[PDB]
Amino acid sequence: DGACPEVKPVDNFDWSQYHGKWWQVAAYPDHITKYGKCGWAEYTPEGKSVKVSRYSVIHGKEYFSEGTAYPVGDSKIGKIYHSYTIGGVTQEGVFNVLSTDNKNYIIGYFCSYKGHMDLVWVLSRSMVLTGEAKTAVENYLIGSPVVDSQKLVYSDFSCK
Ligand SMILES: C[C@]12CC[C@H](O)C[C@H]1CC[C@@H]1[C@@H]2CC[C@]2(C)[C@@H](C3=CC(=O)OC3)CC[C@]12O
Repeated sequence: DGACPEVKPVDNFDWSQYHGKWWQVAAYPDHITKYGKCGWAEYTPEGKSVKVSRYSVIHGKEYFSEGTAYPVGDSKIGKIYHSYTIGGVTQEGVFNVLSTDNKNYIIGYFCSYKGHMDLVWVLSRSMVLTGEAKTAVENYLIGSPVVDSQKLVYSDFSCK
């Protein structure tokens, strides 16, 4: 209930950090049921874009999807376009980067608007957030105006 909040994406975004495998270590349950559990993605830079190949388990079945990602505007601001193709259907959109250390983690956020639905997912280079990345992610959630830490579900890559 309400319109989507004034999200202020980052102003320090480094695109060169996205290559190799990133694990989805946490998200909102609406995100896990719609885009899958056990989620990981391999990014492959292709000029200005990054091509995405992602694995997840959606309604008990395994899928690969594919996508392309591009920056919108000044790449430093953390507004990201992304296409998403799975089972012969393509979707596209823009999301915003809430927080990142330009090394280990990225928190992404999307909202669609008399009500609003919000989707939050957390990617990391490691299968578990430890140490540096964890303390960063927690201090962010404490001060955050739009993310409900209580609502984040953490992945257990223990999946089939
Ligand atoms: C921006 C986006 C556009 C397509 C649909 O409108 C859903 C939104 C919110 C979710 C968002 C897609 C665009 C694709 C995504 C980044 C995709 C992911 C790739 C990844 O590494 O983590 C998630 C799953 C779904 C996704 O998280």
